[PDB]
Amino acid sequence: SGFRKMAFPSGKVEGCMVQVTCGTTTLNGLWLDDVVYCPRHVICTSEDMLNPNYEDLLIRKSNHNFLVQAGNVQLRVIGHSMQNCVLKLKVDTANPKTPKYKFVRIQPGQTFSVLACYNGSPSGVYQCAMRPNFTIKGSFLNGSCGSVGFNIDYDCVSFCYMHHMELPTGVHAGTDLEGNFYGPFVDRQTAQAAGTDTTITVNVLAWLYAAVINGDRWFLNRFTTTLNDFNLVAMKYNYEPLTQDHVDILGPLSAQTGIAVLDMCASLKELLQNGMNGRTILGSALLEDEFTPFDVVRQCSGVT
Amino acid sequence: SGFRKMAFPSGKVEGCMVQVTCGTTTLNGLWLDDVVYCPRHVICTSEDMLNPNYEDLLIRKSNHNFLVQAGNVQLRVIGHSMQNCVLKLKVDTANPKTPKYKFVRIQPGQTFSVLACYNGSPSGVYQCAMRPNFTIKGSFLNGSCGSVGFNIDYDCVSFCYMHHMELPTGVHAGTDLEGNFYGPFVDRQTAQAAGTDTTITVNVLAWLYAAVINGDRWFLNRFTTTLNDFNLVAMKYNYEPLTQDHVDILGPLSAQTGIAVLDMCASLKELLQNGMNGRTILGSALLEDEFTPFDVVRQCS
Ligand SMILES: [Mg+2]
Ligand SMILES: [Mg+2]
Repeated sequence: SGFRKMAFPSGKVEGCMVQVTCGTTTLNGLWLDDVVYCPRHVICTSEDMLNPNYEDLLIRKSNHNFLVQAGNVQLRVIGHSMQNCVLKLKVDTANPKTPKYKFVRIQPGQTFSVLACYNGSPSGVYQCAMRPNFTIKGSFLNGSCGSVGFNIDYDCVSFCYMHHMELPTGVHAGTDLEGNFYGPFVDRQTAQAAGTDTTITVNVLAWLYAAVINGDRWFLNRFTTTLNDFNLVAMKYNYEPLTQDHVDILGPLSAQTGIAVLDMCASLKELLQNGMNGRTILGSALLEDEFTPFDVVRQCSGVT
Repeated sequence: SGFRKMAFPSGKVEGCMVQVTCGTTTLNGLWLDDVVYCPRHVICTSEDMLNPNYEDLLIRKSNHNFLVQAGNVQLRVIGHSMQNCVLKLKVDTANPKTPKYKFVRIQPGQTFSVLACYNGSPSGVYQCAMRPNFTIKGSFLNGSCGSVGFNIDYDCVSFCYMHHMELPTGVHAGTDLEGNFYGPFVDRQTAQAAGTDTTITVNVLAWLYAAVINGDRWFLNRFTTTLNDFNLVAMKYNYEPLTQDHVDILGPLSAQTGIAVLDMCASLKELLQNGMNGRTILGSALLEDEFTPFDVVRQCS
């Protein structure tokens, strides 16, 4: 028993981290096969950051302007190109530690592990949820840019995120591995803010199931509700609307505990109106929304 | 910006995880050089759990009774000895992925990462602290015995914990890598109870210093306290007493923020008295005790 915010083992990703230098700017890169991926803002200076022309800045830059460091070994850049907001550096040698991988674009509410790096060296790992406003509440200091987010399916690593910048409120913004931003952000040094965040409702429900599986059952009641009744209450408290897709996804948890999703929604509806009244759930005084139903099943219902 | 509970990258440890089998029991082992370390209870059957005579069980075993598997490769056991509650299986092939390592015995309040494994295969990594009652609030299912706890300092992996059992209250007990248990626990199925868990005070103080560094000042007050008066109040809230050692340890954070340890102690005293009042500190509605003074400096500098 027990329940923790668990990250995927990072070993397959650690062997892909490199340091990328251009001028007085050092950030992290992802070395897969003979290509190194990093944020395109590495070619920028303090001047060409307020209004940068990346198209103009890349044509004047040459291969020798990129210092790629894989641990102690130096990698010779034999080409470069841009794909949206990511820079692709073609290198002379293929990464022997390249795992089985794929580039995936995740949806808000989904979770992933982040390997936080500084100068190409992995220093920490933590579990994340993509917020409904398209930001991530991570922990990043300067030099973390180009740190990646991933999920492990079986032997296949799926890269879903690359860090680009921090927003003034402390939240973080980035792209998928094809350079497409998550959210209405630009990779320019300008005033930009995230939209209003909302609670990922289906994730809170999965967590209430994990609590029931671990012996915390005080919030259960005899009552049931409907999707229409629940959503009207949820929208008032800044919660994501619950769809029938969300209900079907909670199925294996509903079957294993003996508490139907609509039965559990009445407990959640009761917690939103009345509060937690001095009590905790899984050692938390706030409703947790950074565990998906799959995370709960993988951690509890199954060994892996 | 941002404050997250972070674990160490588990890569160096993943390459050391193996699967050990004795009879019908399968658990995890730690493969370093030509030795596989694992919980000694792997040699027990159903009727051996209440009162096992390990010396008796081990003498009846030969090397070919232990099946060691590193992925798809079978490892040949050429020797076996017991050291406290850990079994040491000498194998013929040394681990090429052996990192630079040390075995360290930690004290309550110290944090470490746990690589949870099943059938010699890594499943997940998480960060936790050694509770003052010598248990860990981990996340383990059946078959996770042999999963290890570690810290990484530069290129060096410090192995500090090996998982042996879950206590009836849901908490976890284990040994250091020399087989000595943390706490008054034994590897027997008899009724064992962990002492009362208390809050790690020095860790909550370090976390209040991190909140001040990240801008949060709402909980500060114009009061200062004596160490004796603080401990008299804290004991009533199930908080560990603070010692002069804890005060010296907090020195760098005190000098960095300009807030004396006993002045931050008086703010903690008021938080215990009033509650959060709806407010949060570093995104939390409870006082956090699983970040050490060393972890706060490492993440906020
Ligand atoms: Mg109900
Ligand atoms: Mg004060």
